[PDB]
Amino acid sequence: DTREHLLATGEQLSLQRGFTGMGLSELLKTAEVSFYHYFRSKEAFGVAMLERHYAAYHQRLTELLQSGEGNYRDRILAYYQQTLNQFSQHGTSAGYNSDNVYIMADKQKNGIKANFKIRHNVEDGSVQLADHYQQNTPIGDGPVLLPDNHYLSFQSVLSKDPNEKRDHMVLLEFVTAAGITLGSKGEELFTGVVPILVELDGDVNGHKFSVSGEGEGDATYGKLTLKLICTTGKLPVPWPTLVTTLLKCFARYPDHMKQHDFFKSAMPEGYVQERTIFFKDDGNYKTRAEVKFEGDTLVNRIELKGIGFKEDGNILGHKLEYNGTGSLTVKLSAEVSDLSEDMRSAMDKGARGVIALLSQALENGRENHSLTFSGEPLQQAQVLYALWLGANLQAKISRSFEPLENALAHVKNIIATPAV
Repeated sequence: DTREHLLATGEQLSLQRGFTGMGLSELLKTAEVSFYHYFRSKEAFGVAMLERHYAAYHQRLTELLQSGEGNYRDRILAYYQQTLNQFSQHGTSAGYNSDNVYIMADKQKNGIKANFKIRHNVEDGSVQLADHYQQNTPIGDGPVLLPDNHYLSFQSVLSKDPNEKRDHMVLLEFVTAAGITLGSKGEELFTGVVPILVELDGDVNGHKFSVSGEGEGDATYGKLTLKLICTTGKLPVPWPTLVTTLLKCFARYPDHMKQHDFFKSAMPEGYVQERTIFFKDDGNYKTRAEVKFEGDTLVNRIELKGIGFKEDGNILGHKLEYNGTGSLTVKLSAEVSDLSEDMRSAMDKGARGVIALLSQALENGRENHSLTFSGEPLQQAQVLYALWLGANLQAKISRSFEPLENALAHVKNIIATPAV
């Protein structure tokens, strides 16, 4: 559909450029399409793009708050929870959901396999797809837990050390297993905070490079903190393309799922993690990593080979955004100022449809004893919206999980489970 394609394109463009900065020629270029054929003006296009965006988000909020997992309180917490991820985002869902990687047993190999799509943002507004095909196999001979089908929820943010001169990446991940409704000796090595060492030897199209990182992971909270330095000069590829290559052992497996943690069970001997990553319309990475304990440190030692890249493509030409975009509602909330009145009204109605959804959830949860809170639904809905808006925004400025963690902790406190 031509009209949908333009609106979809213009949303991504605004997600990155903003609306007032999105030019019409740049929109038809990236969309490969004219224009007044389908829209009266850029202003009318913007109203339509806004109404389309909020219609999809109201529907996403509706099925979460009225039909999601758990009770009304759990759904309200998830309304915050699904916004922590700032990596691999696109389209109507960008800034609204974590990235779920489906884990599956590979009994033939006594390990696990996965396949998933990573989406990088090209600075021109198009999206670089990266198809991951992954196999993991124990290094040791000891028995390993072979899991039933589940997934790992990945939430990541990339930042920079302001004192670091070298080409480098700061990477923070929150990773949680889920998908099963109702351990091992290796599990015991992860009860506390564990030093990490990462080493990558890379060769992409003949450009060699070495990446060396150090950090710590906290599996009880599914937390991973790394700072990775390119030790041979400029990284000849965009840092976002190495994120998945540069520790699923640090995932938080909830109590009822401990029998399905293959990654901790293979420890301390460890496991081999192999991938092919197919970059659409470009080349591919093949990676081989040993993840294992060396003394008290968890080591991820990696070799990487890339063949078939375009020297002027998105990867070798460094055309990839380093940061996530976040959501459009926050990106454009930021933009009211120069907007037309018809589009000022469009955000107003979009933000109010969200608040109304939060209010119904608070009211319904009261009535069915999912939750108690001091205040009334509509006013409390507005406080929750504002907190959600400020926290996401401040999570983007600081490139950190802290604001949403603190905000979510606040929400658990004020939207309480009723006394027994």
